[PDB]
Amino acid sequence: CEGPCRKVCNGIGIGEFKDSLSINATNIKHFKNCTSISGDLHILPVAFRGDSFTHTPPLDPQELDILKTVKEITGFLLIQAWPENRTDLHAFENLEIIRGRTKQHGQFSLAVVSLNITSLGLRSLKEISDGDVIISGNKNLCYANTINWKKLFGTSGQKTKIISNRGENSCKATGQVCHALCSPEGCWGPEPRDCVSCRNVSRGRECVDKCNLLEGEPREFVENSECIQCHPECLPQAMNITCTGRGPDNCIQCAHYIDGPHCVKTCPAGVMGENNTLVWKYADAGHVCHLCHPNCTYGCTGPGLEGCP
Ligand SMILES: *[C@@H]1O[C@H](CO)[C@@H](O[C@@H]2O[C@H](CO)[C@@H](O[C@@H]3O[C@H](CO)[C@@H](O)[C@H](O)[C@@H]3O)[C@H](O)[C@H]2NC(C)=O)[C@H](O)[C@H]1NC(C)=O
Ligand SMILES: *[C@@H]1O[C@H](CO)[C@@H](O)[C@H](O)[C@H]1NC(C)=O
Ligand SMILES: *[C@@H]1O[C@H](CO)[C@@H](O)[C@H](O)[C@H]1NC(C)=O
Repeated sequence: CEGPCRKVCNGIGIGEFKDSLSINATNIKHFKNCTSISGDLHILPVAFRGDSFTHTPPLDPQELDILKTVKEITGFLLIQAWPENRTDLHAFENLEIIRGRTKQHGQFSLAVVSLNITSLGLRSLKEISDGDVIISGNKNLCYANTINWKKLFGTSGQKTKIISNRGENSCKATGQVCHALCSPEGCWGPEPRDCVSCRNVSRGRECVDKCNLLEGEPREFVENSECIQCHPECLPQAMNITCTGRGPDNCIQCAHYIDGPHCVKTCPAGVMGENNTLVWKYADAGHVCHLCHPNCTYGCTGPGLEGCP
């Protein structure tokens, strides 16, 4: 189900969250397993102080991790407070898209103000469909200058206000710069898994120097600059590559047996065929699979009736 299944939850101010100022200790659990937010998210200081007027205890920082399943927010994301023990927004490390159909002050779709974080860490963020971005007053925040926000924007006129964060020179002098394996499009943090996009190729969500084409385990092939694992029936080749693509039909050399174009662990024994009959096969000396005698309804080890005594 592509990780967590698609679960749409209401934003702050709608439905079960009507008349709520902020994500807070009472309502955070109602975002459990949400993947899309129909509305806005607000995270304010009160969330972490507690609020006696609304019978709200202080929010436990660990529970912010409940937001790790959020992939989409259709409105805006406003973060004006964050736990002191958290150097980034890894709660939102899986957020992919902010659509910005509603905007703070009718302007901003992402706003990150007055935090102590040292990086943003929105490592999955790829699109801010509409609305401006504001990142200001984050006195320890680096890396924000490196993003080419145009790669995320999809509307004319979108703009960033990135100001009063840690100084550029200061960030460079303390080594807070994009990893060498990042492309020039910038980064969300110092790690190779924080790149907006890769210099060379990626493996999962990490940027790397090269796929395992001729050495290394497991062997891989390159699919649109991504390292994709080779099928395990493909025998690794000391000289050659091992695959031309995915599946057991794209091996250079099969590892166990050969059923036509398929490399396979064991010759088929009972699979379904084109007919009211099951397909039974056996392996010869050269580990090629061959149909068994038709009268061999429970399989075979060699050709002929002798194969099914
Ligand atoms: C923290 O989150 C909780 C839950 O999301 C918020 O609690 C909600 O607070 C509002 C008032 O602030 C309550 O709304 C009122 O409900 C009554 C009774 O149904 C209704 O007659 C009023 O018209 C109004 O809608 C709501 O019941 C309450 N819900 C729960 C589950 O407690 C809380 O306010 C949030 N606090 C902060 C500081 O963000
Ligand atoms: C999502 O919810 C299911 C139960 O509804 C739970 O088993 C699973 O652990 C949850 N996902 C995470 C990441 O906790
Ligand atoms: C990765 O890309 C950089 C920049 O184009 C290049 O200098 C380097 O040789 C590349 N390495 C590999 C393994 O492709």
